[PDB]
Amino acid sequence: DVGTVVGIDLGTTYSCVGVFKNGRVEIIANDQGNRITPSYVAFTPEGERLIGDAAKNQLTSNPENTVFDAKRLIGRTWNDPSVQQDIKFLPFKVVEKKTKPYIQVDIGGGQTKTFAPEEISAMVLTKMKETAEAYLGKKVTHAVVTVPAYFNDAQRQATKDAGTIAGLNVMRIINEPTAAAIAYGLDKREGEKNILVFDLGGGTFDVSLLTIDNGVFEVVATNGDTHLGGEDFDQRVMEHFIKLYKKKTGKDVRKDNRAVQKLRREVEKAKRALSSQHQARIEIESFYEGEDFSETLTRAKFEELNMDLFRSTMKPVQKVLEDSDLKKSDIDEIVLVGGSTRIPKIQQLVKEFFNGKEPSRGINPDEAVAYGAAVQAGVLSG
Ligand SMILES: Nc1ncnc2c1ccn2[C@@H]1O[C@H](COP(=O)(O)OP(=O)(O)O)[C@@H](O)[C@H]1O
Ligand SMILES: [Mg+2]
Repeated sequence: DVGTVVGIDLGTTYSCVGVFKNGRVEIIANDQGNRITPSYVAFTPEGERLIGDAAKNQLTSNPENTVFDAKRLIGRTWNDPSVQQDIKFLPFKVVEKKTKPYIQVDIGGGQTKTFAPEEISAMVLTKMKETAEAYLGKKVTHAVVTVPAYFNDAQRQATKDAGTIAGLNVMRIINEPTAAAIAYGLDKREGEKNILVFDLGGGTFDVSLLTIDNGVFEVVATNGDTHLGGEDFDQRVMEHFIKLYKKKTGKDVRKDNRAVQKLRREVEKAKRALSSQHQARIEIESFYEGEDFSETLTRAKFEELNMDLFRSTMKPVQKVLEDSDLKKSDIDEIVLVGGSTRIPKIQQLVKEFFNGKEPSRGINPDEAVAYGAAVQAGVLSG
């Protein structure tokens, strides 16, 4: 008895969970009221493990004892060149254990813990499970979980293993861009179609060319950038305010990690607000040296600060087209996935790339992966 099967987007930076209930997909909000959850772990001084928003939001002078971006390590060996490059940018200790890159952190009271990447991902899955369980008012045992299309055998297996640690039977692993297409019902169409999935998220950018024929998807080609996303757009805005504050006050605020953390949280909030309004205020009491911070950001200025990075997203799209032996006019469907596709300028540049073709619309782009997983989970629940 598989009970109510859940659909989980286990994301690099943000995860999402949904279920099929009363004839439709329901995307479930977590205990902080958010329909997405950061793939983030941290610890209190008392040694309590925090997961999700609470972990990401905890102010700290010790980023080395937070864990995030475990998806960059999952299913890879310690000596994988990708791992050896990624660890340069991660503030937490990564150590070789049993051929793998385990994560070593201090959790409180001088206690040290070492975790496999799948154990970290299992923590996030546990949080997504608890989210679903609170919504349904009962336990969940089975899930459909998504992975990037480029995930290999070990990465898929390690994701299943993370499920298992979390007490979830991962019944099916499905590809992210495929799940997005399913969310839009592109699998329920007749004939042979080419689908371009443009997935611009928090830390990663993935472009996928799918073909759909007779209900079966084929991933023809993939491309993107493993270190481009909304975090990068945030940092351009951070740089801008950090420089302006120095120019006003003579002080550089990077000396204080808590100040940088506060500013990053408000900047990300303003960025989001600027996808639906033209100006946002950034305010922080006791920002730095007991002085308050109060500045505004316009949509135009946000765009100007990131325009080169926005425009860089088209190059991977042109590459997947060349690799698929396709031209722009061969694309029958454009699917926008990922939170950063809420940015009006991104929408605009994708549409202009495709000479005025409108993309699929109606599902929140940061939810579309979980949505698709949930559609399949509905069928499996019966
Ligand atoms: N309304 C908005 N306007 C602009 N960007 C938005 C939003 C809402 C979320 N975001 C940005 O989306 C990024 C996370 O994307 P995601 O697909 O949820 O995460 P992931 O699957 O980990 O790449 C994050 O960088 C998050 O800040
Ligand atoms: Mg994603």
